[PDB]
Amino acid sequence: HWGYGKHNGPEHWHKDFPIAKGERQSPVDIDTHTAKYDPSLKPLSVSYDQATSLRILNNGHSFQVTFDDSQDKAVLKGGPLDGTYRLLQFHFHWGSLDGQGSEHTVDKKKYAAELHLVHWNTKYGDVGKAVQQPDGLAVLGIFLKVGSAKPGLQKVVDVLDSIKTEGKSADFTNFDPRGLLPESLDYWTYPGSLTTPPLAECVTWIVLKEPISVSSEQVLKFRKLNFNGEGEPEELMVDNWRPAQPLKNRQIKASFK
Ligand SMILES: C[C@@]12CCC[C@H]1[C@@H]1CC=C3C[C@@H](OS(N)(=O)=O)CC[C@]3(C)[C@H]1CC2
Ligand SMILES: [Zn+2]
Repeated sequence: HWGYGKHNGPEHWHKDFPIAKGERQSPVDIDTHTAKYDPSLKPLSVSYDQATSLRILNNGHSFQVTFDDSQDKAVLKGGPLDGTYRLLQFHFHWGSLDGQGSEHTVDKKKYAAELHLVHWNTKYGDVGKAVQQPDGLAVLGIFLKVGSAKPGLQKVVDVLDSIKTEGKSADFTNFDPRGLLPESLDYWTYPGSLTTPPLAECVTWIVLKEPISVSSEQVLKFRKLNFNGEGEPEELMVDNWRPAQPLKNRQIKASFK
């Protein structure tokens, strides 16, 4: 029922998911001058060498690449985190045009897209239990700007024609998510939420300062995806981003000066 349209979009979500108006909702605007450098924050540890991608899926709100999370093969640790978080999936948010698409903003700047790598805390055993905990999930967010192509993204772009409509999936083995990361792991962090229903307040957000560049041809392929199923009136999967929510009583911390 929920989506990104006039009648079912973000301004409507609170009716089915009242936590939409909660105290720690995501995304937020990152005010770079107000974020506090925290010299106590550790470097982020990203261990993706043994990642096992399984499937690529059009879920009617995004596309996602799913990983084997039945063992500690692709894990996030350190940074603001206590313990070990397993990579479950990555997905994107993007715009109809390059001047919007990101969920987080930086001094009100919107990027063309935002990559989310979703991880869950192994101490809760499964992602369904982790989403019920305030420290259940860690989402690594990476901004996309349009310029030079990202070679590590092309394997993803080239299969999107095979998952055009909602629920369509394909084999997507041997994909290396290290090819989507920028040089720097400098980050901002704050306590927040899932940015789609059920909007659970279970996420430690880690948003990298350095964007990756993708080409216009790569993001154009995102914009050919459809929100609709098969045989239903064609609606381009574009503008699948929630806007910035109130920061309320939260501090954004920077890992860098
Ligand atoms: C399947 C599930 C119930 C148990 C685990 C839940 C997952 C956990 C994480 C996310 C990531 C979120 O996107 S975002 N933008 O916040 O990273 C979209 C929603 C989704 C897929 C939940 C949907 C409902
Ligand atoms: Zn997301």
